[PDB]
Amino acid sequence: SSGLVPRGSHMWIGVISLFPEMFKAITEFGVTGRAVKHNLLKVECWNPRDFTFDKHKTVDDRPYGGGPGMLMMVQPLRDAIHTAKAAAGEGAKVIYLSPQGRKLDQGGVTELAQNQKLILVCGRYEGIDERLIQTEIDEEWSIGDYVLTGGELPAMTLIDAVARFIPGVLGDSFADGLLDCPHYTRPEVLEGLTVPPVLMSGHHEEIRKWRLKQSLQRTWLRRPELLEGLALTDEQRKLLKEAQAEHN
Amino acid sequence: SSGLVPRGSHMWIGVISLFPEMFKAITEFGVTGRAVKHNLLKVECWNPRDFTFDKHKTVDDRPYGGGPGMLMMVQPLRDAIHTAKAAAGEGAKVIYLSPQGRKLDQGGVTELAQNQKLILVCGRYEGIDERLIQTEIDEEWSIGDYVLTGGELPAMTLIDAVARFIPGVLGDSFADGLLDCPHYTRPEVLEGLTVPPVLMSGHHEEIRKWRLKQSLQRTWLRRPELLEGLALTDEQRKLLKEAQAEHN
Ligand SMILES: NCc1ccc(Cn2ccc3cc(C(N)=O)cnc32)cc1
Ligand SMILES: NCc1ccc(Cn2ccc3cc(C(N)=O)cnc32)cc1
Repeated sequence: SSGLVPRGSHMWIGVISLFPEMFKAITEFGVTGRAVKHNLLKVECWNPRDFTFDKHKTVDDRPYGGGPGMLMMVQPLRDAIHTAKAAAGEGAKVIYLSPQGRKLDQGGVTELAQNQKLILVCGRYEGIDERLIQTEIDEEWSIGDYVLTGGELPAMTLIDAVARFIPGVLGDSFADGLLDCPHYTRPEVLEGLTVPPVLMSGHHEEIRKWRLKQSLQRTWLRRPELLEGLALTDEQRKLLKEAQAEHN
Repeated sequence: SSGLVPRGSHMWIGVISLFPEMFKAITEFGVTGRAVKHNLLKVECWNPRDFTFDKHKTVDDRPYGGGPGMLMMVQPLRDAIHTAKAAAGEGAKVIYLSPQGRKLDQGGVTELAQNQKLILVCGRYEGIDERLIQTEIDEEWSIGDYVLTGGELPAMTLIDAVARFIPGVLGDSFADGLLDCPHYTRPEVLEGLTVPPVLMSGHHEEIRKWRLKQSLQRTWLRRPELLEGLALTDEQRKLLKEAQAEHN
């Protein structure tokens, strides 16, 4: 592999999925597409269908104890995992995406971004055998408290979020642990609604302060619990107090 | 439109995205692919690139007040939105995906699933003008407290999660508000690890109770805060107490 782009901190991400072609949504488009093309980011997929030996290529199996749903068939999933780890070498941490996992947040994205090598195991049906979690999975993660039709979109979300921490991928994110300020672009006036004059002012320091005050007001009004995790700066305590006083 | 599949509660979801081909990950594969093919689910995309008039088809614009990033250019995004609403008719609620939004959870998925018609607006760059949120967006939602390279994966996650609530899409999800029990499938013994005998027992009622006890133990050990939102049943208080006593 070759090219001119500093790829010092490049990431390799293996994927186990019955729907590998879904990952085209991240590998062929936009910033993540650029990361793949410039060898900042490598996503390599294995399909458990390819690790079957029966005529029909069965990748699901019946739960012990009855139930409504299927699970991922152990042998083809176990084999796909073992092939991904052999390709990867020492180091590669294996992640199972599931709703039973550690809740992903940006802090967790930056821990996950320290790994040079991830293997993301995508579950379909009602999930995978507990013994494979025990013996093959380093960490279980959720992207959030909702149920989806498989692990692919969780895995794609994880990939995109860690890719942003790869130096060179971007061309800030929960700046200061707060929600973002309002943004404006052209035109000056839109449906009789105008851009805050301060943003037209040219004064970078009065603009820094307006954005920070707005972030604090917006975190306060919508996600108060996010303030509780922060030791606010003296400036931040002052702008928050002010925004609260202009509310009342 | 035609076919034999009861589509009583069918959903129509408009999408505004500069990368419409990303939505192929949900419309051409698996359960969501089946929903689209059987007319349970319709995803229709508009690209703001198509609503440009300049030679180069500019879809980004400079923030007022300076900054590192671009925003979505207002005119082509505003026009794409207005075309999606005209196609949709009365009713269609417009959603902006962003980290500043209401946090998605399964409860929120079932509120969102009541709409027969959604329009999902996907932001790229540092986001969209505040005046369009004011005048075009009914609701702002986050899939979680992490920053991504655009709204597409959030929008795809939202679509997949609401699709599951469309009668006929599936072939339970935070059953009882708890994490899932362990599952097992073949083989009986795997790396010297065996399936809980109870799951082999045939006794449906002793199995119901083991799964529920395990859900409560697993919610307790990993997501205690999820218990606080619940009024547990008498049976649930009893199985939780027992699991806590077998821990200590
Ligand atoms: N038996 C219950 C059941 C669990 C999981 C699924 C699908 N699914 C797979 C991986 C994953 C992650 C998430 C998330 N929140 O990360 C959600 N759904 C997921 C379906 C049924
Ligand atoms: N200026 C800050 C900034 C905000 C948003 C993005 C990308 N992005 C668009 C929509 C969206 C939803 C989420 C989520 N959590 O739903 C995350 N990122 C998203 C990039 C920078």
